[PDB]
Amino acid sequence: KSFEVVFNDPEKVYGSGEKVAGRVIVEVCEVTRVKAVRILACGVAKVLWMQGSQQCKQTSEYLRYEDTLLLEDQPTGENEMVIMRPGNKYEYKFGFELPQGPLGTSFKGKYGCVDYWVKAFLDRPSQPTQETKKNFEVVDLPDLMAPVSAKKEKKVSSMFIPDGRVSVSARIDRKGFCEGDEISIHADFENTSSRIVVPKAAIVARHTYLANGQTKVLTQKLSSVRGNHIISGTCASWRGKSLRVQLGSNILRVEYSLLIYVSVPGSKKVILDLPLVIGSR
Amino acid sequence: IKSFEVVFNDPEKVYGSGEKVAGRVIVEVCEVTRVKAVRILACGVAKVLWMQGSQQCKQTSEYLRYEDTLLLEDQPTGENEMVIMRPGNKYEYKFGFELPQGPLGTSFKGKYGCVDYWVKAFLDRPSQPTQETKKNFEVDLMAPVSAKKEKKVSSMFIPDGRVSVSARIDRKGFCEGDEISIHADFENTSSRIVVPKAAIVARHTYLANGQTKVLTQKLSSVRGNHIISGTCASWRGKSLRVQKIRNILRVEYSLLIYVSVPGSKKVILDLPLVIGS
Amino acid sequence: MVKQIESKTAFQEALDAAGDKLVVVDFSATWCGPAKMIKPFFHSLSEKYSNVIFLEVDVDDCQDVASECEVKCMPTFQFFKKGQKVGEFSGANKEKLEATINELV
Amino acid sequence: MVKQIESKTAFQEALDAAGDKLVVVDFSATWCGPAKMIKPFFHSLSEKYSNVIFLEVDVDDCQDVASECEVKCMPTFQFFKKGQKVGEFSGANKEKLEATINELV
Repeated sequence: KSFEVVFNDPEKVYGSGEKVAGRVIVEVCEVTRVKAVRILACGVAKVLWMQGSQQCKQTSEYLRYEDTLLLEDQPTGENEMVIMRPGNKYEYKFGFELPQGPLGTSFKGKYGCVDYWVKAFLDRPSQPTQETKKNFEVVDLPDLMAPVSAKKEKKVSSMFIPDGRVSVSARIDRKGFCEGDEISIHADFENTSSRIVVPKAAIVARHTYLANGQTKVLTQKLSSVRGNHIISGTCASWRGKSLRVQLGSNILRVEYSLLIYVSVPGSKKVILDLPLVIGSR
Repeated sequence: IKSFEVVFNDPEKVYGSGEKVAGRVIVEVCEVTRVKAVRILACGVAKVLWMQGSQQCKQTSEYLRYEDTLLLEDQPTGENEMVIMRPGNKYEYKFGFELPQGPLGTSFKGKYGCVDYWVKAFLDRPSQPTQETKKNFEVDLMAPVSAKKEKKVSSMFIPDGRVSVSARIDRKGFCEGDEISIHADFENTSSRIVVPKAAIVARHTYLANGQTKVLTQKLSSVRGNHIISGTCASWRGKSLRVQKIRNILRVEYSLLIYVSVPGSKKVILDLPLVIGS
Repeated sequence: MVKQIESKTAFQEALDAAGDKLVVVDFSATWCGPAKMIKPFFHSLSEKYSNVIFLEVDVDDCQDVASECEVKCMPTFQFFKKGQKVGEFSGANKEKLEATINELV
Repeated sequence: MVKQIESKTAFQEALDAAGDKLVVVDFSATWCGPAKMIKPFFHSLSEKYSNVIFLEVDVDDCQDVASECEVKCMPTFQFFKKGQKVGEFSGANKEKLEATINELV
């Protein structure tokens, strides 16, 4: 009869970290026996694009949250069964938080979308499991194909070169690559410091996954390059130095950066970090 | 290794429910060192124990299991590239975790129980046994329990109809295999025939799929004789067995004494237990 | 009038005390709303029916007689002639009680 | 004065129109601090050593001269004679620059 997912703030846009809460509300026109009231709540992004003849897709889960709802009058819990007569509203309470990190941010635009919703399954007498799904809105606090680029400068001083500096700037053509393509890096490096410095680049991947009872992050250096030593008092440039792109189903999403940095012996690295999207064939 | 320490931002702080514990692991070596990882485990464990007559009776319950691998800021590459450490500089690894709201289970940090918090950090180094550093932190019962509940349960001819249940047991703490013995009085001045019941229930708080879950299991139970309108009945030593059970942090236990009322919500007493082996 | 009562041997007594006379017993209890409500009505009926013997037993005081008599709930009333039950019902219902009393004298 | 090479052609003509004379080439870039720093000095030198020929090459304008010459960073200085390299070093270093000049005239 009625079987409805009802949020406490029907109009809220939820932010990273907050907590999402409501009720599943069940009404009936004749007497029924209920095996379970369940919910699953998801958040997922699909980035999707053509690279010539071929489509490249990255999928990211931000929220995989499942659970069985208990009514106040079910004190013996959930391997126990309920009894639904007409005329009163049955309200199952539910809650969860949004994960910590960056969430996909509710979208339905050029290269795909991000949806969060809550699904409520019901289980009558001897029946298949009925459904209701309801969206909610989410918001994290640049076009996939535009060029991405950055520059950075650090003072690396010397008694005899007080104004010694190391700097780097780099540019790539788009932010989205398909596994297999190469990233062609354009970069200019200047070193007026007294050290010999070494420019390097690398794809680094952060895998977000569910170990227990947590969302952990595994980080992996996935592919890298090493330029020539740049000696004191000189500059050097990459003119399209190229860089190829190549646990379990507890694997939610992967985030990728191209790192283009310079190593200064006896001093901190200088790091540009350029985010990326990496889809499969 | 010259120094390996866990240091909290407020080293003098004792912490609270829902609150955030943070700081760093700090490493210094004499000679250069290839380091394979720095990792943390943070735990909270209350442990409740007693001697029945003179017997070994104990329950253990967790409230924190937190583990993370930590990362130097100037070392962005990843856990499949080891780090070169050197004499002189002082290598600093941030960690941050934030306790669960709800109990931290001090409750019987008394004559009967105690509560252990700490953080271990681990230094993994090629062809070495991991070294470790452990650092603590901070955050009756054999008395009878008795409880009562009344609920208006009205009728056109009995607009002041009531149902009640009043219950008592010997203490809050039981060993597997015991009988819980029940003293209870039930009234029914409502127009319904009502049935009194009891069950021991188990709430497992468990680690699964990023979570954070609790499952309710029903263990032993009894059912009394139906109680007709305008009467009361009694339990006098009526008894429930405490059965052993077969990634869970803890199991919370309860004795439920309830009167089930046709056409209406139960009248439920929930009496918390502690159950050890 | 209603003889309060405290032992199984005190109980045996009345079973003798009354001759051929029917004897009604209220197995009552202190904390019981419905048995408290019916006590007064049980008392007056003892003023009316003095051809009949009334007795009270507190189920908590005589856990033992309550059991010898399979009493499950309060108020329960039991009727005997000669010594042997002939009547019995539970619940605080005055009308039923007089009705049963009469209907069994 | 320093002559600005605009191409692989300009380069060849320079090399051969040179005589027995020493040619120095500052492979340069207009965004490079060190290359910018040493420019005036390269130039004062050109006015002083008027028997040596002085070229400049922008590695961004002529990457082809640049890679045919195997320039890897800037400033890099290369030294020629009869079409043929007799010297090379890199870095914005006036002193080193003047020495190689006098050492290879």
